[PDB]
Amino acid sequence: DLICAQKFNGLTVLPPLLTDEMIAQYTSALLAGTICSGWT
Amino acid sequence: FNGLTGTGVLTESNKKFLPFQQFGRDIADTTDAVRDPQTLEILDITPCS
Ligand SMILES: *[C@@H]1O[C@H](CO)[C@@H](O)[C@H](O)[C@H]1NC(C)=O
Repeated sequence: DLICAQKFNGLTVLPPLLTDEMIAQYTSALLAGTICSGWT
Repeated sequence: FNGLTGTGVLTESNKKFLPFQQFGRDIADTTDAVRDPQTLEILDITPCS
């Protein structure tokens, strides 16, 4: 359906390769590694 | 439409044109809506995907 005026003049927006639900999983993995191991 | 040429999908609008207004424009000066010269209904123009 209708989106915007920028989208209709050749100006498109590409989605990021990493979604937020996986950036958050990377962050959670970093936090868990810090808690369980430390700097090791 | 009345000499105004273009390409797109003519849906039906909820726009309320005043009697002296025939076509409408957006910030890019592209006609976003036109008034049918005969049935006098407001059609929403959106270029094809
Ligand atoms: C011309 O006549 C009527 C009244 O103006 C209009 O609504 C109708 O669409 C027109 N007829 C056509 C284009 O056949």
